[PDB]
Amino acid sequence: GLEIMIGKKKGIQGHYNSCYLDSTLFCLFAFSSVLDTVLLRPKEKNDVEYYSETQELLRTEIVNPLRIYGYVCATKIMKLRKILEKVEEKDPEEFLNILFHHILRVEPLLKIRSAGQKVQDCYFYQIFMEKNVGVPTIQQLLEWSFINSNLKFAEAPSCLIIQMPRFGKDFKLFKKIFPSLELNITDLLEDTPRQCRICGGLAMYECRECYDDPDISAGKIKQFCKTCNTQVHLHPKRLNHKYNPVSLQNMELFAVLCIETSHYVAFVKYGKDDSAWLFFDSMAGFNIPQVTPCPEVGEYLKMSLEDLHSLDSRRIQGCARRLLCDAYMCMYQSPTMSLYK
Ligand SMILES: [Zn+2]
Ligand SMILES: [Zn+2]
Repeated sequence: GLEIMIGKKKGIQGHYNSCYLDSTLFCLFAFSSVLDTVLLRPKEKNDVEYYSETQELLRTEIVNPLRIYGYVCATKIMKLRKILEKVEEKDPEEFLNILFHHILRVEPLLKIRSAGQKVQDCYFYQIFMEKNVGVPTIQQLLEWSFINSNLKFAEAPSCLIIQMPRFGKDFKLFKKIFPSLELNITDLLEDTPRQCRICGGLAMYECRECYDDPDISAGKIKQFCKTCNTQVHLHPKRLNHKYNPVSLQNMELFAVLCIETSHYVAFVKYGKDDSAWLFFDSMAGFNIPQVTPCPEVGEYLKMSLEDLHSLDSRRIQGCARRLLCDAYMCMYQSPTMSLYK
């Protein structure tokens, strides 16, 4: 399978300032059908004059080739670059927005709302930290962000792209973060059977005021069925908690867009095996791309959080370090979405 994708002269070909495409495009289509529908979608009366060209190009000269040979000409990456300008310090974000939102007119992959407010569409989510006591997990982090900002997914995403926290005055500074091999969003989705914490029933009530209570499943979001809700709030301390009704399916990590100095690289996943990892260096008169195997980013990946905390990030592999310490985006999807059945 991935035999035609691995080695030198493999992947998307780099050209000067191309990496912010090479990488993200490699991510979104290397081994993943998540967006293949944007590829097939017929044009409709309200599309743009270069909708079609940008579809043929992307599918025909870029995605089809990369999938079938494992290589792509930086010349085709350049044909797209041109188009972009018609509509157009470039970033993966700016890139998605323009191609998907502006040209191709893809339904926003993320549907989000806070507290009976207007529903917010978007193509990726930016998670934010705030001072906390170990090495973080995307689970934790995603959850704390949805809490602090008071949000839920209206419908579940098939594609979830998560921007990592940038700590520079505005950006350009990262931490040591754990990219959860899987993502559980049940308790973050709207109309979905949530499990009452105590008995393991069907939760009818979530309460924010409870998150800060260490004595009931510390750190977990707090939700209880009707019966377990009544007890919890007959405790003198919780008499006032303004709990509310919760209204009346796991995502897999398939790609870690990373950032080094000014240069983006990509980790993609090529099989459910823990070790099933490939590194892809874009610029690895012309550059030579390299999709190299990456079983190392797995041995470290089965190491306890506060271990990853004690270990010196500098003293670790030339793969792992990057994915752990330099993660830029992490993408997730329905486990039904790899390019292998
Ligand atoms: Zn409460
Ligand atoms: Zn209960």
